Amino acid sequence: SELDQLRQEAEQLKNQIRDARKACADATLSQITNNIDPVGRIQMRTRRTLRGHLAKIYAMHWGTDSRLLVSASQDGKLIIWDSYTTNKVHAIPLRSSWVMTCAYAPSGNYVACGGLDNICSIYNLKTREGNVRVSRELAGHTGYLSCCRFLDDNQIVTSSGDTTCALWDIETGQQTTTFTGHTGDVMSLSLAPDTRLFVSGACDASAKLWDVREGMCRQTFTGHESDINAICFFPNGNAFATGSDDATCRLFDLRADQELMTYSHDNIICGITSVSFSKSGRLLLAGYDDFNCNVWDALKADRAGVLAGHDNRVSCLGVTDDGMAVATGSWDSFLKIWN
Amino acid sequence: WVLIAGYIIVFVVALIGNVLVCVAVWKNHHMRTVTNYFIVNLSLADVLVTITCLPATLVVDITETWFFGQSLCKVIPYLQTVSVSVSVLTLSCIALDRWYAICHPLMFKSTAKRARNSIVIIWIVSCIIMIPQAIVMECSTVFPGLANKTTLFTVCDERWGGEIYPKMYHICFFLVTYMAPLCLMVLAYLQIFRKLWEIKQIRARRKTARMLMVVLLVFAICYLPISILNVLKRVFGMFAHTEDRETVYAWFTFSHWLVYANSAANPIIYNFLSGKFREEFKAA
Amino acid sequence: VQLVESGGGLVQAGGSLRLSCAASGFPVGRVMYWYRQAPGKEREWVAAISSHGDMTAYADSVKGRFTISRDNAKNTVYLQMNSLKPEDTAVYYCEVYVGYFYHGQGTQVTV
Amino acid sequence: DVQLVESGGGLVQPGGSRKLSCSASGFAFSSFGMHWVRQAPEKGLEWVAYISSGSGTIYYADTVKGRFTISRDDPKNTLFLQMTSLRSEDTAMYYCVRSIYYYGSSPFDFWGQGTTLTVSGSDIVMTQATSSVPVTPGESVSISCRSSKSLLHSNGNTYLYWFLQRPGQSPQLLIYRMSNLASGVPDRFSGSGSGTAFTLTISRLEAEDVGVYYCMQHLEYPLTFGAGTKLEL
Amino acid sequence: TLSAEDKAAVERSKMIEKQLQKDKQVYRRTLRLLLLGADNSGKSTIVKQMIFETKFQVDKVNFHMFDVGGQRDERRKWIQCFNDVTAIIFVVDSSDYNRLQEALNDFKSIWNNRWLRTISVILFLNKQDLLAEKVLAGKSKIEDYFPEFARYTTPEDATPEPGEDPRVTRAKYFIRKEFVDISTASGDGRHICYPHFTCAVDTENARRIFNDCKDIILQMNLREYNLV
Amino acid sequence: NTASIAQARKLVEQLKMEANIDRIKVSKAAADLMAYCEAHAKEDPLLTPVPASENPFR
Ligand SMILES: COc1ccc(-c2cccc(C(=O)N(C)C)c2)cc1S(=O)(=O)Nc1cccc(CCNC(=O)c2ccccc2-n2nccn2)c1
Repeated sequence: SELDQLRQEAEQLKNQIRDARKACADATLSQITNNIDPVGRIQMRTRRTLRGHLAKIYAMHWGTDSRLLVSASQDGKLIIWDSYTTNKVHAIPLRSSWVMTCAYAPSGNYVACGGLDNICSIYNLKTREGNVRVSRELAGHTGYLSCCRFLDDNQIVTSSGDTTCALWDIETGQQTTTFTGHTGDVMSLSLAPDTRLFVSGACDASAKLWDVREGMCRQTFTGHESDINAICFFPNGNAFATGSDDATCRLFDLRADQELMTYSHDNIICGITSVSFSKSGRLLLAGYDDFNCNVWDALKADRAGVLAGHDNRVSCLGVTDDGMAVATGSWDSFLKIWN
Repeated sequence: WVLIAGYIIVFVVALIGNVLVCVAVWKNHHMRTVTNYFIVNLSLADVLVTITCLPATLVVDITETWFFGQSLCKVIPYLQTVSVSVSVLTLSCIALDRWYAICHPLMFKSTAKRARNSIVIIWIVSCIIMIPQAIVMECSTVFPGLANKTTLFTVCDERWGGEIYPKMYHICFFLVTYMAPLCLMVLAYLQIFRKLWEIKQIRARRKTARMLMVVLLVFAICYLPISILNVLKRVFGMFAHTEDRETVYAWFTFSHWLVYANSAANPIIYNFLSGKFREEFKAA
Repeated sequence: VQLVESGGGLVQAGGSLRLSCAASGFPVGRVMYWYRQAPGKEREWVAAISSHGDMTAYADSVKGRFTISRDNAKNTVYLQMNSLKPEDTAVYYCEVYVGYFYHGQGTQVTV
Repeated sequence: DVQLVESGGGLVQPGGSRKLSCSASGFAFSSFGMHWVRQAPEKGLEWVAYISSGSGTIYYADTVKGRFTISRDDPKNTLFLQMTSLRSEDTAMYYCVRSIYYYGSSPFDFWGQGTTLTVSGSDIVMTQATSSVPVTPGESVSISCRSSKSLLHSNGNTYLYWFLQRPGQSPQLLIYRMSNLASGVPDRFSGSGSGTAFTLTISRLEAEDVGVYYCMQHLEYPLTFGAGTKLEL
Repeated sequence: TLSAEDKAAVERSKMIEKQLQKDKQVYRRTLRLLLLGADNSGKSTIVKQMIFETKFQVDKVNFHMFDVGGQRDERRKWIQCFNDVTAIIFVVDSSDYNRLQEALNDFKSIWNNRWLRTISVILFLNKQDLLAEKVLAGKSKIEDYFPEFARYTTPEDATPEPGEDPRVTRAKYFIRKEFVDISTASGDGRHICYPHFTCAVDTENARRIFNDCKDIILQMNLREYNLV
Repeated sequence: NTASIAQARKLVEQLKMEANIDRIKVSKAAADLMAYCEAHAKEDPLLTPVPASENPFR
């Protein structure tokens, strides 16, 4: 009876949580931003096409200098491109061909990748020998790992498909903190601009806000109806946008603790694979399974443009730190720059 | 007359079918495949056969007089025979590429560089083999010599000196433009027929062998009379005494119509008889 | 099949020549043409003689000035040239049709 | 450990022939472009040859063009310089230099040991007008190097390199592209300048910072050095 | 208007592209096979008698077979990675009848997956020696678990091995029919199923995978050439 | 079954520590997100695009 008593107490606390969320709902984001003049039809054209990969591209990441970018593909290679001149700066062969994530360090020295081998491999680019040598392999996850994000040169947050995230210290190799609490495969994560708390979306239609320093889940966000497989912070770190398999994006809010706005259209029935914001925070770009990307007005829920031109499913998407480009990589082994 | 009507019918079908295949490949990006390089090369070869050969053939037949001077008498037969041999050689390369993809599917031979090299080898070999069709062609004046003709007429015909050079050249011509593509196409499609010969997939892959033998018979029939007539006229020396020299022109201009009908029926039997090409054709 | 020319040379303006073309190797019932080629200029038509030698045909430039004949005994065709002009220095060939236009070596006439 | 060691020097009669070779132990030799850079017995140092990565590009100075050749052996990890038609102006010391080129790389970073060889024009004139500056330990010294052509390329990079040769050994890359410090240099060196006028500044100069400092342009081939600036106590 | 360093960076990029083209020439001619099945299937004893990855060769053709078993039971999220493989090798322990409907449900879940809509399945009905011994024993009947076996007679178009009882042949063809009922009810022409019977000490498995991949690539070539 | 008890009790402790956060209004939060998004409009090269003299992907 104690199991049933604690279950009744847990559902009563979920009821009072929903009560506290509905108490603070005084308006709608589509209601306050009625008077804003709209964006207009945006025509972003393809500037560069980067053609070097042999199989489907699964992840990319921009460098912090907004010029170099790393990209990982299922033939078992990372390629580091100079996106201004389309030069291949580096070509790193991987030990396992099944790579599902990619990360470029914010200092430029290191690159991380991982996949179905349950191992986050970390590669040192600036060696004294001229080649890209594997710095170290972090191995403590029991499922495949889905997303990597560097914090420093020495610590990295890893999402995995054994319903858990982790914080690794690379100088040692042992994971310092384990963030348990999900129930499905954690598909993506996104760090705050000050990198002291991050957010994660899993396959149980739930997004959790973890604190990096202490280690507890701070908040939980439950609005979707399928697997959240993309997440990205608003540029001031007080909101985020999730994309799932139910053809909807939506914008959750950290301070009001609830969803603000849904980005969906009735002619869209395929799932979102990738989500990012622009530099000011108005163009929520989202990659879909119908082979193109959509630019949603992040204040009106209006659609404002299409970036078509990929023959296959758009798998990865990213905006530079100066806001001057958008790179989309897809399953037809191509990356494309748009502004 | 039936011949003018036949040429007028086979002109427009060849033109619109081949340019529709060209612009359908040009607009839709999902049709830019390695297997379609030979087919768009075949479509350019068939519009060249349609515009360079057909009006000149009909005009020279129904008038019995060459108008265009010696410079065009050396220019036009070169382009005509180059277009015809490019069409036949890319048919035989389609047959060899289908032999590589069915009877040996695990040696992954079909690459884009192979198709590009085969196309440029086709164009180079044809342009070099048709050179005495530009060297030799002179405009001459034929005097019939019988009571009823009484009128001269200019022809654009070959003029050789010595009797062994035209014989060995037209034996080489007959071997290059008919016999070697026919032997390669017969070997390829015979081994494909032996390969493609659980109930539903056998009933579906038997139809493919039937239509491939149909394609082989269309090429083997439409190019046979003009080849054996040209090797009977130039080498063995028949149709030279003016017994009835306007029946010879009638049979020789019927035998060219089969070539032009093959160049018109190529986009039907290579593209528009498969449901996949129809489904990718209406997307552009 | 063989065609041999004879009778050419350097004869001054206003004379007469008699070119002969002997033919062997094909049946003798064929139309025989006489062609010429000037050095520098193109190849023009001079004369033509029929199967049995009964009907002749000339161009406009040598009409009434040349004459063609055919002897069926030695299988030869003759072109008797009368009233030569100085613009007629050319190589003369004797052609026939066998599948193509077969011609001979030809002889130079100079005036 | 990264090292390049060259041999094949010695005394050669004039007009003859001689071969030099540097063996490379400790790095990925097949992806580094390689240079031969020589130095006269009492003068500054000059650039004689360059071979690419994969040997797809070979450049020579105008003095040795035609009578020298350079070739690499990528499995055996060596670089050869075959010298024919030797004059008495080829008495020198020869250094084998590695240099790798991509976006943000550090060319000319490691220099060889040097063979002592004894024998019995629309350029970029790099000008270092000084020859000797007296120093005291714990003072900031500034060394100038004036170009003739503008080294500021249209893509923003200013190709100017500063090397240090201590008394008794091979040079060492201090700064590259006029601002960036090389890996392993103390942070007291700083590179300033613009267009044609450049400055290397040493703050709180120690006793191991003595030697001759060379500036080198990498805007166009041939790569021209400076005359050096000695720093004695 | 390039510089010297810019031209050398372009030359580095060109050599990287040359090595990538050689890697494409190697990668195009290899055959990836997603191997899966249940825990009692004998899935690993197939690949040890012929570990994530495994490479082998049949008649100078390279096969690269990979068993993904390092994760948990939810296969619905990593199976999007293998949607361009050559074939799926499904291994079934066909001697324990109480775990047979689970295998049929798993095969129905794989055959009707939206990422595997063009992937053919080579089906190995493993451990038939135990099935023959359990049928010739007569202590465990198949109509206690599959009652339609009370109504099933073996067809005359079968190919019985020399020495087979009619009872073993009836059991074997009933199990094969139970899988090809699922395989023939969806996706006609897009992908086929190739059922083979296998022992534990059987050695013809690499030849069988070779022949089935030959037929798979033959049908793919018939489709992509506008030729089917 | 004691592991289910420990899981359910740490779940109800997590829900209790998630229930006691201070929540601001949703109108002021939408106004803050709108104010940030309008005060940075001139610094966005995708929203209000830049001419080709400044565009490095020209
Ligand atoms: C196609 O062009 C023509 C077609 C027919 C006639 C014509 C019809 C009836 C009678 C007469 C006639 O003798 N008199 C007095 C009126 C003329 C005229 C022209 S023509 O004058 O334009 N070009 C020309 C002229 C002379 C030789 C050649 C070599 C053309 N080559 C072939 O035949 C050929 C042979 C074998 C396999 C394919 C082959 N092939 N088909 C297509 C292109 N090559 C080209």
